[PDB]
Amino acid sequence: TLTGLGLTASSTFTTAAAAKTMIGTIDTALQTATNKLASLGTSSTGLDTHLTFVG
Amino acid sequence: SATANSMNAVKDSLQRGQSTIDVALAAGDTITDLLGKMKEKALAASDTSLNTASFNALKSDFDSLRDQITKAASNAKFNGVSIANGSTAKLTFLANSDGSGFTVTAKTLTLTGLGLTASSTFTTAAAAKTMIGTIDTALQTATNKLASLGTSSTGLDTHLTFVG
Amino acid sequence: SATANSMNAVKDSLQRGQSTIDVALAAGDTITDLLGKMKEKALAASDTSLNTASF
Amino acid sequence: ALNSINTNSGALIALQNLNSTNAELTQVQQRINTGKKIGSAKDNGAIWATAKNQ
Amino acid sequence: ALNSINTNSGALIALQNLNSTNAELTQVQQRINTGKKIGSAKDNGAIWATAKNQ
Amino acid sequence: ALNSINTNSGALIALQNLNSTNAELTQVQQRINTGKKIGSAKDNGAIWATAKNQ
Amino acid sequence: KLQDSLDAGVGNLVDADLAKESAKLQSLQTKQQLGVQALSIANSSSSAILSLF
Amino acid sequence: KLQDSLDAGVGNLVDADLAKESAKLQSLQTKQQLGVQALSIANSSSSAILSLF
Repeated sequence: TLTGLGLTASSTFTTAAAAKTMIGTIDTALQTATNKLASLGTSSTGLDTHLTFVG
Repeated sequence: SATANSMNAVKDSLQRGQSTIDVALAAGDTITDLLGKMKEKALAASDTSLNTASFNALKSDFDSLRDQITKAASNAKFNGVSIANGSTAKLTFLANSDGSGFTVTAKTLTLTGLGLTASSTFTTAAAAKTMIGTIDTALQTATNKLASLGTSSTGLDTHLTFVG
Repeated sequence: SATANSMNAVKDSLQRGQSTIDVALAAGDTITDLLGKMKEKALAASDTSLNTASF
Repeated sequence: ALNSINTNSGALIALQNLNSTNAELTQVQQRINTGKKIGSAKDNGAIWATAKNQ
Repeated sequence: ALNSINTNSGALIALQNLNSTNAELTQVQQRINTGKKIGSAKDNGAIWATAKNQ
Repeated sequence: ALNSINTNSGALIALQNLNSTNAELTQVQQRINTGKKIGSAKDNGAIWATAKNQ
Repeated sequence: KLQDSLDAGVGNLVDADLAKESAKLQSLQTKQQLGVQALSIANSSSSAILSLF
Repeated sequence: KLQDSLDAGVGNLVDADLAKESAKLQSLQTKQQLGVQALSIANSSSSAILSLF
C-alpha cells in the first residue's frame, strides 16, 4: 500500500521544486517495492520446493 | 528353526535403514540445489560494477536460501530418527540373529556440518569473493557425504539379499 | 564378464580426454586470432613513415 | 513386501520422475511463451528487481 | 527332503530367481524413466558426486 | 552420450556455428550501414585514434 | 544512445535464448512419453500374482 | 563454449543409452513371465503325493 512505499495518500507536487523532490521520492518507492516483490517470489519458490519434499 | 524365524527381525531392520537413507538423500538433493544457487548469488555479488541496490538484492536472496537450507536439513527425519540432521553420531542396524550390527556413520547436512554458520553472509564485494570459495567447499563436502550415504544404502540392500 | 564391465570406466576415460582436448582447441582458436592481430600491429609499426603517436 | 498387492513402490518412484518431467516441460513452455528466462519474480528475484528498475 | 510336504526347496529357489528378475526390471524401468544410468547417489556415489559438482 | 534424451551435444555445436554466422552478418551490416570498416574504437583502436586526430 | 543501451542491458539480463529452448522442448516431450510408458509398465506389475493361484 | 563442454561432460557421465535399455526391457519382460511359469510349476509339486494314497 502507499504507506508501505513511503508515499502518503495525500501526496502531490504543487510546484516544480516539489516535483524535483518527487522524482527521488518515487524512485525510492519503486526500489523498495521491487525488493518486496522479489522477497515474495523467493518465499514462493521455497514453498514449492518444500511441497516436493513433503511429497 | 528359531534362528530362521529371527531372520525376519533382521530384514525389518535393514529395510528401516534404507528408508532413513532415502529421506536423507531427498533432503540432500534439496540442499545441493540451494547451494548451487547460493554460489551463483555470491559469484554475481563479487562483481564491483554492481550498484548498491543490486548488491542488496543479491544479499537478501543469499540469506533467504541460507534459511531454506537449514530448514530442509532439520525437516529430514523418518519416524523420529535421522542420519543427516546431526542429532546422533551413528546408527546401527541388525545383521544376524546374534545381534551383530551393520553400522552407518552419520553424515551431517545442517549448516554447521557444511561449515557455514546460521548467520553467514557477505556485506562487501570482497566478502562475496571469499564466499565463493566457502560455498564451493560446502558443496563439495555435501556431495561427498551424500555419496557415502548412498554406498551405505546399497550395502544394506546387498546384505538384505544375502539374509534372505 | 568382469572385464566386459570394466570397459565402461575405460570409455569414460577416453571421453574425458576428448573433452579436455576440445577446451584446449577452443582456447587455441582464441590465441591464434590474437597472434594474427599482433602480427599486423607489429607490421604496421615497423614502417618508419609513422609519426610518434601512431607508433 | 516384495510381491505385495497393497503397495507398489515402483509406481511411486515412476510417478515422482514423471512429475519432475512435467515441471521441466512447464517451465520450458513458460519461457517459449514469454520469451524471457526471468519472466516473473519467482524465477530470480534479484535479477528481476534489477531489470524492473533499469 | 525328496517328497516332503512341509518344505518346498524348489519353490524357494524359483522365488529367489523371480525376485532377481523383478529387481533387474525395476532398475531398467528407473533408467528409462529418468533417462540417466546414474540417477542418484545409490547408482554410483563417486561418479554421481563428480557430475553434481561439474 | 550417444542416444541420451537429456543431452543433445550436436544441437549445441550447431547453435555455436549459427551464432558465429550471425555475428559475421552483424559486422557486415554495420559496414554497409556506416560505410567504414573502423566505425568505432572497437573495430581497431589504434587506427581509429590516428584517423580521429588526422 | 543511452536509452538504447539501457534497453539492450535489460534484454541481456532477462531474455531467453529460444534456439536452446527448442531442443530442450523436443527432448522433454520424448521424455514425457517415455515416462508414461514406464509408469504403465509399473502399474501392470501385480497381475502376475494371480497366475500362481 | 566452455559451459557447453561442461554440460556435455556431465551428459557423458550420467546419461543412459536408451536403445540398449529398450532391448533389455523386452528381454526382461519375457524372462519375468517365464519365471512366473516356473514358479507355478514348482508350487504344484506336492500334488503328486496325494495320488499315492
